[PDB]
Amino acid sequence: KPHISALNAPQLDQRYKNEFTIGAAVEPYQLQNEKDVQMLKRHFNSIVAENVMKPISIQPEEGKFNFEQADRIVKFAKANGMDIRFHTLVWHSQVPQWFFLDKEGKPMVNETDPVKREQNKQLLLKRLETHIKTIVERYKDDIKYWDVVNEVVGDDGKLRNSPWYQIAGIDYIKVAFQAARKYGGDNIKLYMNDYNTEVEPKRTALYNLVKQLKEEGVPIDGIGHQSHIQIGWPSEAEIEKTINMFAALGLDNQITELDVSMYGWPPRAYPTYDAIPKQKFLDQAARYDRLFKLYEKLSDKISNVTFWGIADNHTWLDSRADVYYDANGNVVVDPNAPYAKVEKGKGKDAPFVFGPDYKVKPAYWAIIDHK
Ligand SMILES: O[C@@H]1[C@@H](O)[C@H](O[C@@H]2CO[C@@H](O[C@@H]3CO[C@@H](O)[C@H](O)[C@H]3O)[C@H](O)[C@H]2O)OC[C@H]1O
Ligand SMILES: O[C@@H]1[C@@H](O)[C@H](O[C@@H]2CO[C@@H](O)[C@H](O)[C@H]2O)OC[C@H]1O
Ligand SMILES: [Cl-]
Ligand SMILES: [Cl-]
Ligand SMILES: [Zn+2]
Ligand SMILES: [Zn+2]
Ligand SMILES: [Zn+2]
Ligand SMILES: [Zn+2]
Ligand SMILES: [Zn+2]
Ligand SMILES: [Zn+2]
Repeated sequence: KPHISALNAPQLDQRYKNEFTIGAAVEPYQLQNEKDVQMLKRHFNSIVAENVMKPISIQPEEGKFNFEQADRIVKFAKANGMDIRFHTLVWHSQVPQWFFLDKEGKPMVNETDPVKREQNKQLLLKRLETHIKTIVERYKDDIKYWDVVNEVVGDDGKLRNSPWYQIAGIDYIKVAFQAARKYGGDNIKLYMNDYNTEVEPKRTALYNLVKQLKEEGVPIDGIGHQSHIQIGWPSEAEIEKTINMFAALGLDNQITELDVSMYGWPPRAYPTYDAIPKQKFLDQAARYDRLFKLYEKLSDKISNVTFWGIADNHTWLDSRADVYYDANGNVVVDPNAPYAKVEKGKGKDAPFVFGPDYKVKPAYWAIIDHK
């Protein structure tokens, strides 16, 4: 199948229009690039902000709200008939430090006095409610899907002990969903988003957390599976079990940040796109073929599949693409091979079905067909 321009190619969202929406994460400057705009209009019917809707982007200082960048994404979505996902109301990264400072300016996590810790908990929860209220009151009529909390379960199977949890305990999760439903109403859909949702003990810990929260009447509508995955892991059988188990609790499932890395973990990356062997793209295409056949099998349980980017010229995985060099200066991509030094974050990954020149890859043909 030819490496044709993705602007002359069959629309990816139309191939999946009865199964689930097809989305992309974007930055506002991509809306000023003719190729990226052309790609969003041609192939996607859902959009999400890669970064400008995170807590530190929206309220960098208490009371100073920047909706300008977020507004540009929302206006583009509306003009183009796209669904919008909000990422994300609560997270322990890209979150402003002012949330966690007491009235005298000291970090609340340092407080030992029980009465003062309880006062700090209430102050943090009030600030959390106001952040959520201001955002949902502005976008409740435009944005259907919301990542209310992101990454609240740890990889060890315990709740993540971030400042949110250290200061307020489980109530910050409850307050966040409660607040989004209160100001957004019943028509917005609320999600708990996380990575490695297919991996134990995290998977069981998330399951138990959401089961309990719903038993308590906390309003959660679905689970976002970030799906930052590799060519061989996690297995499709494990992805299927995961999606099925959350659907059995009555939860919608969205694949929210899909990218299929060319590497393992920790990744040993090629230094440029040019150096990635052709065989890697065929291995990736076979993975995409099996993944999307599985998503179609489970389409009644998945409302959206969103890629964490548009095309291979821009992906956050490049920040993880470390390049290892041997004593002679040769690149090393075998995890067990000798190496002398590493250049962190300087290599290139190639995770999508669209190449860096906006031409389709073998993975695109693998998912646009009906085999
Ligand atoms: O310097 C800052 C950068 O580090 C920052 O990079 C962004 C980090 O978040 C990325 O998105 C996350 C990927 O991991 C998932 O688990 C999360 O849910 C996603 O939000 C994003 O792709 C990177 O651009 O960018 C902002 C700089 O200030
Ligand atoms: O900050 C988070 C990263 O730590 C996370 O990376 C994962 C770490 O565990 C590995 O098994 C996974 O391969 C890798 O993706 O990604 C999400 C990000 O928010
Ligand atoms: Cl990025
Ligand atoms: Cl190419
Ligand atoms: Zn379309
Ligand atoms: Zn090139
Ligand atoms: Zn569906
Ligand atoms: Zn980016
Ligand atoms: Zn090319
Ligand atoms: Zn196929």
